[PDB]
Amino acid sequence: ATKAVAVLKGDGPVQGIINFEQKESNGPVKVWGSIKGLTEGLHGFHVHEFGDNTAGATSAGPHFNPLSRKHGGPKDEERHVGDLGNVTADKDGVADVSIEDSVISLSGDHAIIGRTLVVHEKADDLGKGGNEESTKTGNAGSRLAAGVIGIAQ
Amino acid sequence: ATKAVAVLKGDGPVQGIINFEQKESNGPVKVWGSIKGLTEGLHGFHVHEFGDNTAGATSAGPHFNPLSRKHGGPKDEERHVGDLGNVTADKDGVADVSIEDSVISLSGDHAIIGRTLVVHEKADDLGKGGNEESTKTGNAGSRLAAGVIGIAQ
Repeated sequence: ATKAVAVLKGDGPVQGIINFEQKESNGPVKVWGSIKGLTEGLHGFHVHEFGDNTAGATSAGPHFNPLSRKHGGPKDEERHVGDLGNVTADKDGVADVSIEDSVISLSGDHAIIGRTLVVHEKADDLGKGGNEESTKTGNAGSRLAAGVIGIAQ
Repeated sequence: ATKAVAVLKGDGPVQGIINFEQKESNGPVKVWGSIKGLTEGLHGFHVHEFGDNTAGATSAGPHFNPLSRKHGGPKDEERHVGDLGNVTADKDGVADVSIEDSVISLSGDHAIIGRTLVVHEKADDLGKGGNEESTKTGNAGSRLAAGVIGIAQ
């Protein structure tokens, strides 16, 4: 029933399109698409609380974390709602995404419609990097590309 | 209060930032901001049903019309939910937007959050254009700039 999409865009080579689908409001959200222009390896993949309020915004903005948990991996009970972990780019810089998440939703309090999907500069350390910043952002670094999550055809 | 924001982006010089605010969930939505890079005169200003599912999309898709009405002006009872009429650009090509609307909402089943705000090539004829396309789109023409309506800080 509920379907959504984010077009990932930035001031750079990184671009992609990520689809969200959730057949029942109690069910998982299937997340699939691909991102190109990435450096080989892992890149943080997070939902941030707000849409851009400026042209050519560089900041990622706060993580989507309505329950005020510490940053973790998507498998962890202790995590932000928006903690979707890492996408993996191949040697050509293409990252094909195919995950399922039961913490994000496309409806209700934890709805990510109207929020921002961001692929990050560096790998998300999943809260296990051993410093204060690890429990906030996973040390994923800067926003390479982002898109507001919108309703999809 | 519910707040939203759309960053209107295009290929040409047309760009803008439009804010939405709704003090009461059954009250009017305040729409304000500014658009620049426009030709002097009236430009169609509509909420469309879907967010882009492609990079560099040139088409504004279907109008957001969940109640299946005919196209009209914002003051008409016969209108789409997304029929916000026209904005007016001065001789410097800048349109100061200051609207209030009681058909659109930022919440509920027919919330515009996650939909696309689009500024169009030419004036909306408000359904009074004298052909079939008039009662569908108001003949406002191509999309000049667009943005997904996201949640605002």
